[PDB]
Amino acid sequence: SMQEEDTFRELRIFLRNVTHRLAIDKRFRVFTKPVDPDEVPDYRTVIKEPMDLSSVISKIDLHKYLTVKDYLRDIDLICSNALEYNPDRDPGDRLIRHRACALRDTAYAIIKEELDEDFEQLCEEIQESR
Ligand SMILES: CC[C@]1(C(=O)NCc2ccccc2)CCN(C)CCN1
Repeated sequence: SMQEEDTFRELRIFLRNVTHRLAIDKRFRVFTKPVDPDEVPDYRTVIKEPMDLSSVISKIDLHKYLTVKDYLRDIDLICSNALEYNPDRDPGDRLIRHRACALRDTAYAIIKEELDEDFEQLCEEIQESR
């Protein structure tokens, strides 16, 4: 229905605003663009499904996310990719792990304060109906 398309358009407006608030933070600059295979040729041999905040914006605009749950699985993949690629005790690895955990905690905290639980339940019911 038109009302169902209006529900998904509101979900996209909400997700683009959360994603842009993450992408302007200093702590998260390293997560804003894909890894340049020239600067890091090893990356795509270790990390099988790369993800970044620019790609998240592209996926919102392509109508890939019908629920906040499917958006948060891509925020989780940004975080887990950083933890797996940078696992050592050295300070550069520890700094990107701390930033990756802060990106995931920040996204979940914005969604906990600003997403109505009944709005997400409606999206999940339209998705399960299709
Ligand atoms: C220099 C580019 C910049 C940016 O806005 N890119 C757009 C963007 C928007 C949403 C998701 C990923 C990327 C400047 C803003 N910030 C300070 C730092 C991030 N990088």
